[PDB]
Amino acid sequence: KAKTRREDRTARHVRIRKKVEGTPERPRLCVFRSNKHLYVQVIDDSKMHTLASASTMQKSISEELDYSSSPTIEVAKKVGEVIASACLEKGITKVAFDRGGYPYHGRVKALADAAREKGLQF
Amino acid sequence: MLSPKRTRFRKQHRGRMKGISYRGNRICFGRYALQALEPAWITSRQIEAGRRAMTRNARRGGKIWVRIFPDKPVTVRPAETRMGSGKGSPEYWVAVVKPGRILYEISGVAENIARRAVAIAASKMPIRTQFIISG
Amino acid sequence: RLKTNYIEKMVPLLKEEFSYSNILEVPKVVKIVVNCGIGDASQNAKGLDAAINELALITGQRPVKTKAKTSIAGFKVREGMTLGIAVTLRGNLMYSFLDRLINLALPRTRDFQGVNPNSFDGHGNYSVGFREQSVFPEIKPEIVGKARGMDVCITTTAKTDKEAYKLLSLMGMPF
Amino acid sequence: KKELHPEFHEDAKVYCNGELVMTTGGTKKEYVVDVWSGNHPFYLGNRSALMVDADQVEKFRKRFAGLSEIME
RNA sequence: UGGCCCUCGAGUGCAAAGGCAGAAGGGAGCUUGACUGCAAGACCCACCCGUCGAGCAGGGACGAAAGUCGGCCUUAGUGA
RNA sequence: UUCUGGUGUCCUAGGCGUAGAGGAACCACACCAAUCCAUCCCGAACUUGGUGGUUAAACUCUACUGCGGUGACGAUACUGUAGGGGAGGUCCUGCGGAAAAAUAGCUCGACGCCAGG
Repeated sequence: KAKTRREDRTARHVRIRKKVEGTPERPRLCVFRSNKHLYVQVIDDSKMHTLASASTMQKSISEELDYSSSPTIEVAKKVGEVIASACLEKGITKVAFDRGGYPYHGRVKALADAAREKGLQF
Repeated sequence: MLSPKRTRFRKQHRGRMKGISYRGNRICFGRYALQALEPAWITSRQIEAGRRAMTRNARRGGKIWVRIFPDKPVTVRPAETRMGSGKGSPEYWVAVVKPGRILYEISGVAENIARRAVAIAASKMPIRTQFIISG
Repeated sequence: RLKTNYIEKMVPLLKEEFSYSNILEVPKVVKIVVNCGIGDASQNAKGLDAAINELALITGQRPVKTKAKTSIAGFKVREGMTLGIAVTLRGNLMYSFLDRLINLALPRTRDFQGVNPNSFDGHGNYSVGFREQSVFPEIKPEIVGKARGMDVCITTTAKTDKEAYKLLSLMGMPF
Repeated sequence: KKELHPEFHEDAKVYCNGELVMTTGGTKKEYVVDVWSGNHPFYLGNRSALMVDADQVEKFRKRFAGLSEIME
């Protein structure tokens, strides 16, 4: 009948912020959790490309229990550390804090903290 | 080029009849029609004296349609000097009748009866009128 | 009992009567808002507290404090005054409370017909109303202001209206 | 403190039936003829208007039909 | 009150234009830069005068953090 | 190559409506919830621990040209410069530029980094 415009979710959770835009794009940290696992990514800027991308499953390859729980907070810090380290070896710590939907202590509280264990400090 | 309106906060500037650009309608309602050649300030006492005359020679027949409407007010100075702007309702109100636009429309009748009907209606109009048909 | 009956008789018939498919996607209540408006116009805080401490018994949940929406009406009502409450239960607290009105409370009410008119909203939702003469195991006609009724709007996950009464009828709701 | 215990009343929640001995929970006439029942409102009788349309069907028999006086 | 259509056609302290739902809209907690001292580079005026402004120095508030704030959506609410 | 998730370069040829269809390898519903945390009322939404079932809805695709939108050629309006007419108060001519509406037609996007089948 009549076309209606509705601002999408990722357009009201206060995703994009000002200041950080001092650079064409701020080094955000994709710390989103699915409905079973959690995926982390240190997406770069400018146009695209990233430094290092890790997941809950990928960790299982290095050294982790097979049928081990993932949603557990214990895995959070594990997913935040696996993505780290190598990310720094790629050049230099270029990750910031970006997350809209997790009430501070969200399943990302350990993801951001894990970065403070490899070198990233703010 | 006027028709019964309704009360409102009507009271603005005069305006200015521009090029034929705007006006340029055609023949939609009614068989034949009638257009103008040069813009002007048509008052209400002209359209009414022309509409009734359009059916004055008919009486109980077809239907009359008006594809026009006045807007541009008309302020006139009483007799004194010029201290401010006019009222806007001393005499009446008008609009702009640029050429190319259609005015009166007649249908549901013969060609002759619909021909003489526009004749008298054209006499009531201060500006020259052009008679057309269709196509 | 009310929740259990759902997946052992309610859903089953909802699978044969309607289109045959999976198990879910069947009419299921999501919440029950038994709002109990208060006599507007009269500016009294007593009626407000007499309401919040009224439904907080039958539902065992602290009511709400709705505010008069900003608008220009005929009366001399202003914006910012509370004049109603609407509590909604979910999960076990929902099925349990819903089972009450079905089993108890009714036909406890003297002279209870049961014949309901058209109703329906137009999207798998149903609502009812109780006169100023109801009865609930929680309500106490010993220490209360005046006999007052309340509204009960029960919304489900039904897509159409024909899938609304089919969920409450086989459930136990008076029809 | 009345605001202390919000009163869950879980007992009445899960156990809605409880004991019908205390209060009648649908033991009376939920929807059935009470006693004698002598109510004749406008919705009864007047509603279901018993249609009464009788006519004369053609039969096979020799009988003279027609009144003494003829009239349209 | 519940569901559906829910599209600057609402709400912005007050006139009006523009702008705004990454919200200054609206609500809540903590608070209260409705900061001091300066300030590259410019706009607006004949002049006076008016306006905006990254960053720096000395100390704080909020958030995990990045980070914001030198008044109030802006333009009048004034006068050497 | 196909499919799926997060984030961009482009923002209604990329929108909306309708129909069909797919996945428990991925994503959503959904299960549970004494907790960290949230709901001025409900864990509906956030959030936390996780069998089963589903993937209806939502979302991601496909098909279908109702409703929007994108958009020629030609003509027309207007106009700079240099001139000529003229009773409606405008208009014409040489020359340069030349859209809006409308018509044929296009069209229901196309890609980039990374990860998981």
